[PDB]
Amino acid sequence: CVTLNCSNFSGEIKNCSFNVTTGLKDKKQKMDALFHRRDVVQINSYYMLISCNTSTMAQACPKITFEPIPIHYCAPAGF
Amino acid sequence: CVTLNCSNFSGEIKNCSFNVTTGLKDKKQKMDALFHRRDVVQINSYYMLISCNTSTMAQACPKITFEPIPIHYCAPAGFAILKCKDKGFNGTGSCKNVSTVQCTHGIKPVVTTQLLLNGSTAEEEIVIRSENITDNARTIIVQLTKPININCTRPGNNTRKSVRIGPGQTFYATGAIIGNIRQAHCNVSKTEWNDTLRQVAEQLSKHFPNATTITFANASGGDLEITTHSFNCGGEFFYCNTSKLFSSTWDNSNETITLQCKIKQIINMWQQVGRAMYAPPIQGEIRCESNITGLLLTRDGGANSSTN
Amino acid sequence: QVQLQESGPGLVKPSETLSVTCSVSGDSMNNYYWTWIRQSPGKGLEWIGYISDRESATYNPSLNSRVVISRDTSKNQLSLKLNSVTPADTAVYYCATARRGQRIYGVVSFGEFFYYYSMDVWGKGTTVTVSSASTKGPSVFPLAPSSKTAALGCLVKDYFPEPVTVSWNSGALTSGVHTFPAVLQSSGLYSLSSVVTVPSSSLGTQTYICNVNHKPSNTKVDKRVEPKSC
Amino acid sequence: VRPLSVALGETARISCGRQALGSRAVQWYQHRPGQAPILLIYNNQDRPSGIPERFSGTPDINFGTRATLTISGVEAGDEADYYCHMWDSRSGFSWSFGGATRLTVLGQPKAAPSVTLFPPSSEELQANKATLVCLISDFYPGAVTVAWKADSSPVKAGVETTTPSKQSNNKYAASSYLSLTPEQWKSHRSYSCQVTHEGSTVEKTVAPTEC
Ligand SMILES: *[C@@H]1O[C@H](CO)[C@@H](O[C@@H]2O[C@H](CO)[C@@H](O[C@@H]3O[C@H](CO[C@H]4O[C@H](CO[C@H]5O[C@H](CO)[C@@H](O)[C@H](O)[C@@H]5O[C@H]5O[C@H](CO)[C@@H](O)[C@H](O)[C@@H]5O)[C@@H](O)[C@H](O[C@H]5O[C@H](CO)[C@@H](O)[C@H](O)[C@@H]5O)[C@@H]4O)[C@@H](O)[C@H](O[C@H]4O[C@H](CO)[C@@H](O)[C@H](O)[C@@H]4O[C@H]4O[C@H](CO)[C@@H](O)[C@H](O)[C@@H]4O[C@H]4O[C@H](CO)[C@@H](O)[C@H](O)[C@@H]4O)[C@@H]3O)[C@H](O)[C@H]2NC(C)=O)[C@H](O)[C@H]1NC(C)=O
Ligand SMILES: *[C@@H]1O[C@H](CO)[C@@H](O[C@@H]2O[C@H](CO)[C@@H](O[C@@H]3O[C@H](CO[C@H]4O[C@H](CO[C@H]5O[C@H](CO)[C@@H](O)[C@H](O)[C@@H]5O)[C@@H](O)[C@H](O)[C@@H]4O)[C@@H](O)[C@H](O[C@H]4O[C@H](CO)[C@@H](O)[C@H](O)[C@@H]4O)[C@@H]3O)[C@H](O)[C@H]2NC(C)=O)[C@H](O)[C@H]1NC(C)=O
Ligand SMILES: *[C@@H]1O[C@H](CO)[C@@H](O)[C@H](O)[C@H]1NC(C)=O
Ligand SMILES: *[C@@H]1O[C@H](CO)[C@@H](O)[C@H](O)[C@H]1NC(C)=O
Ligand SMILES: *[C@@H]1O[C@H](CO)[C@@H](O)[C@H](O)[C@H]1NC(C)=O
Ligand SMILES: *[C@@H]1O[C@H](CO)[C@@H](O)[C@H](O)[C@H]1NC(C)=O
Ligand SMILES: *[C@@H]1O[C@H](CO)[C@@H](O)[C@H](O)[C@H]1NC(C)=O
Ligand SMILES: *[C@@H]1O[C@H](CO)[C@@H](O)[C@H](O)[C@H]1NC(C)=O
Ligand SMILES: *[C@@H]1O[C@H](CO)[C@@H](O)[C@H](O)[C@H]1NC(C)=O
Ligand SMILES: *[C@@H]1O[C@H](CO)[C@@H](O)[C@H](O)[C@H]1NC(C)=O
Ligand SMILES: *[C@@H]1O[C@H](CO)[C@@H](O)[C@H](O)[C@H]1NC(C)=O
Ligand SMILES: *[C@@H]1O[C@H](CO)[C@@H](O)[C@H](O)[C@H]1NC(C)=O
Ligand SMILES: *[C@@H]1O[C@H](CO)[C@@H](O)[C@H](O)[C@H]1NC(C)=O
Ligand SMILES: *[C@@H]1O[C@H](CO)[C@@H](O)[C@H](O)[C@H]1NC(C)=O
Ligand SMILES: *[C@@H]1O[C@H](CO)[C@@H](O)[C@H](O)[C@H]1NC(C)=O
Ligand SMILES: *[C@@H]1O[C@H](CO)[C@@H](O)[C@H](O)[C@H]1NC(C)=O
Ligand SMILES: *[C@@H]1O[C@H](CO)[C@@H](O)[C@H](O)[C@H]1NC(C)=O
Ligand SMILES: *[C@@H]1O[C@H](CO)[C@@H](O)[C@H](O)[C@H]1NC(C)=O
Repeated sequence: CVTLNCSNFSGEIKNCSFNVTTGLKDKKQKMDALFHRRDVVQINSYYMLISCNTSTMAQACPKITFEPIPIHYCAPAGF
Repeated sequence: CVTLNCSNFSGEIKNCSFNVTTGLKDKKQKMDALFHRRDVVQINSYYMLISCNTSTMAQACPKITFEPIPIHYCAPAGFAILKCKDKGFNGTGSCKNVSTVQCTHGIKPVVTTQLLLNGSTAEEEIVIRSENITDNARTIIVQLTKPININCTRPGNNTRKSVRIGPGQTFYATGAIIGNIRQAHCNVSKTEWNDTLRQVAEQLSKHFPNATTITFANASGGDLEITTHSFNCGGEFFYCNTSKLFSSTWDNSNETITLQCKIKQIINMWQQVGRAMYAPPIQGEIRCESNITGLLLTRDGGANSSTN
Repeated sequence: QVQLQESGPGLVKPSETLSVTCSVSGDSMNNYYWTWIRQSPGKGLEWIGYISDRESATYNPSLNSRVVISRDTSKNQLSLKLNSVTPADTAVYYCATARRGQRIYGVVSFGEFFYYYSMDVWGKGTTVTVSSASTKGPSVFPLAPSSKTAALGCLVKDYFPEPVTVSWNSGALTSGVHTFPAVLQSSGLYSLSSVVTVPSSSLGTQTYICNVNHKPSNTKVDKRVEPKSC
Repeated sequence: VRPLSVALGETARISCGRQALGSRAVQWYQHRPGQAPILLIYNNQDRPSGIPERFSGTPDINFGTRATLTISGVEAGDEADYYCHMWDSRSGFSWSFGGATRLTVLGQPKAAPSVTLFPPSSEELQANKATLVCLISDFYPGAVTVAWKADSSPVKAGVETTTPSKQSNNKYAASSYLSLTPEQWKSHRSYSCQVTHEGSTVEKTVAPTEC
């Protein structure tokens, strides 16, 4: 949740620039990224991810899939 | 845990100014708050929350209450709970009237020190129970037979302010209160207290010579929980100056008293170094009432025997 | 029968000491507090400060420590001193008693109470003007009654400053008295009038005399009103 | 200053400027122009001796209510300036008396003005001066235009007119002054004071050639 100095991508999608943290703490990371318009809002103009003032954002692992899998709900004996 | 440039509030309570973090990280939050003197210490002067160098502070959710609820501890089949229905029952030993149950009665987890509130009531005579009377190191616990009506009030009309040190991390602090700047206190009917204390002196003389003297004094030394009456009251933690209760002398033969009470928001009960909890503020003036049923007394120990 | 009487010069030069005296009458000065209140034209009445029974005076901090309030026990008078006065200090001065009320809402042990002051008894009030202009005495002229209920009066011409107290027969006639307000001419001087309604049969028998007093000029004029020679 | 206009006989309620902050003890003061200020209600609703029962305060039932001065049966004598003196624990010492509330009573019965023109006195003529005094008493509403007339032509020079002011009878009273010289007073045939009130006109005339 950093200040995102976003530029209009070459409009939805924005090409942003920001400062993060590297493997070190004092050493900061000057990096870029690309997101959608419904991902950040302004505060050129400076942007911030939408959920940074409401709910704790947490990235899901890139290994767990979200594809639905059939489930056969059962019941034990006596039911 | 930031540097708190506190100013003396218009003395306990301080009006502080500090820099936090907003929903953004680089965007910092210049905000204010209000706490008690036992919440921060200096390092005008700059202050810091007391537990920031010891145990990890963590605010409790404003949805989970701390009000005690009766618990009936049970036992499965093959096991049984035996209940001794003896009225005049010394704490341990044989019991002529034993009964069996599968569960206990309503037991409230009353997290309190010294004064036991909302506890069980003894029958007939005030029961005196101690693991060893002649050992001053053992804490003596009593069980009254007549419940009293004690009233503690925080007459400060506090307000809750919601800052956003997120994402998701919301913090509720104390803002500009309304009403009046009235410190916490409790009330005790001096007549019933004196009447109950006299019955205590008549019961303490059963473990001592007939013609003797019973002296009452305030707390000696230790933490503020050992010296002051710790208990909960609508969410806030109260700590009262019990010196006015314990200052009497009794031989063999309509107003109310008040006690100065303090409020602490950063609690470190059970002395667990590493973890801590913050009490969220409670809106409106707080008023709680209870029945004191037990007390945790302690002798002084080494002295000339049977004198005083 | 407590009566407060305001007495002052009515005209002081700028950057000088203003002295006002408040007289206590039908009671002592050791039972209640006393306070000064002024009312400037174009603004509301202003609370200046009070004095307690322990001879400890308290003033309003918005005066830059220029006000001094004192009280005498042998003469039963309340003095008011104001140094480095400005023309903005021109106001009607009232001295009133200060009654100390104690609003209690909680336990008295913790100081859970605040005191409030109310002014039950007030004074008549004097008019004080701060200006570098000099004083000027009034001119009392007896307005003779017409020959054709008759009406007579007295005319007070140009003077400075306000006010001017007008009475009839040294206060022996109060019915039908109507003292009209003065006018502010282009020269900067006031001129008022005062008439009284008397029956026509009283003309030629009663000795009507109007009394005019102007404290800033230190002049008290008594004029005998008589009809014309025709 | 906050204005307020209430008709006769209707129950009026004068609102308070500043609001309360905790346990309050409000004082309502009534001030007449030129007279001594008189408090009507002290401590919420407590009423001192002498104040009629038409005035009432607001109860301190632990907040929830606003300090208001209720005046039942508003008559002509209620026209004055009213101040609200709030005393709460948060604000501490309250020095200012709040914003002034100027109450004005409407619907009063009108009255014909009593005009009385007085010529300059004989002793004033000996002082080489002259002044025509035209007095206007007992008239409502307070809207009167004064016009001096020499013979038949009006004169705008030397005209000193006062603003109409209320007296004790709840009616207005005005006064006009015409500064002249003794030669100008003895030269004209007659002088007249024209007073216009609500369309009507009352005129008084004095002449040097009449006793
Ligand atoms: C734990 O222990 C604590 C310690 O013991 C305990 O703290 C106590 O808390 C309670 C509240 O819970 C406190 O009670 C308050 O007491 C205040 C003071 O009350 C006394 O004084 C008033 C005024 O009486 C005047 O006249 C008498 C003689 O006639 C004098 O002797 C007085 O001094 C006083 O004199 C005035 O003038 C002097 C000269 O100018 C001044 O110097 C002086 O300051 C005064 O201005 C009496 O009326 C009181 O009588 C009441 O109590 C007796 C019992 O003692 C009853 O029998 C009786 O019926 C009355 O109930 C008492 O003598 C009270 O002012 C206060 O009540 C007001 O405040 C509350 C809260 O803000 C309001 O909600 C409430 O509405 C009250 O406001 C009304 O009353 C005041 C009175 O001054 C008015 O100013 C106000 O405008 C308003 O009046 C208007 O409304 C009324 C209806 O609402 C109407 O009837 C009126 O006519 C008017 O229109 C409150 O009761 C107590 O002080 C604490 N301390 C102690 C030691 O007790 C704590 O509670 C305990 N905890 C628990 C859980 O128990
Ligand atoms: C020893 O025992 C005594 C007695 O058992 C303990 O005293 C208890 O203290 C606790 C505080 O520590 C109190 O909890 C509070 O109760 C308040 C009252 O709860 C009731 O009223 C609420 C409001 O309803 C009011 O209005 C309606 C309609 O006008 C009336 O019918 C009604 O009677 C009330 O006058 C209700 O909302 C509530 O459900 C109860 O019915 C509460 O105001 C307070 O919090 C309320 O609001 C919170 C914010 O939303 C909410 O989270 C709460 O759930 C609650 O709604 C709080 O709960 C006990 O009331 C009080 N008595 C009892 C019998 O428990 C004493 O504390 C104890 N000693 C120790 C050391 O623990
Ligand atoms: C944001 O980007 C614009 C465009 O390159 C640049 O002019 C501006 O200085 C940048 N601001 C910050 C704070 O990086
Ligand atoms: C990152 O920080 C550097 C210096 O600390 C600054 O020059 C740069 O503009 C920052 N980047 C953004 C996107 O603000
Ligand atoms: C967070 O910010 C957005 C836009 O600034 C706003 O719409 C939203 O209401 C904010 N969140 C909360 C909880 O107010
Ligand atoms: C702390 O507050 C005081 C009082 O306003 C001020 O003088 C001082 O500069 C402040 N210091 C910091 C570090 O904010
Ligand atoms: C917060 O930071 C700003 C600038 O970064 C500073 O001016 C201010 O004094 C800080 N506040 C405190 C309480 O130190
Ligand atoms: C933390 O600081 C306080 C006061 O500075 C001190 O009393 C306490 O001992 C410190 N904690 C530890 C673990 O030393
Ligand atoms: C046990 O109960 C009986 C009657 O139920 C009673 O008489 C007896 O005193 C009780 N025992 C004790 C030790 O109280
Ligand atoms: C209580 O008294 C009984 C008999 O008097 C005794 O057997 C028992 O040990 C006592 N309990 C304690 C804790 O002293
Ligand atoms: C209690 O402790 C004392 C030592 O202080 C000892 O002499 C006594 O026997 C103990 N009592 C019991 C019942 O064990
Ligand atoms: C406390 O400090 C804040 C800092 O801005 C100030 O606004 C406020 O008036 C002070 N007092 C209270 C009662 O909040
Ligand atoms: C506590 O408050 C209750 C309710 O007002 C009252 O009945 C009781 O007497 C009070 N007790 C004390 C000691 O104040
Ligand atoms: C109160 O305590 C005194 C001192 O021991 C005692 O004499 C008196 O009987 C007691 N009164 C009550 C009602 O308990
Ligand atoms: C206990 O009382 C004594 C005097 O009676 C006092 O000096 C001491 O500070 C008190 N202790 C506490 C913890 O209040
Ligand atoms: C408790 O009260 C006693 C006497 O009332 C006093 O000496 C002592 O200092 C008080 N303790 C505290 C912590 O205020
Ligand atoms: C607290 O203040 C609020 C706001 O004025 C008020 O509505 C409420 O009644 C007050 N409560 C108490 C207990 O003073
Ligand atoms: C306290 O005792 C009274 C009377 O014995 C009872 O009515 C009340 O319920 C008791 N309170 C609690 C919390 O048990």
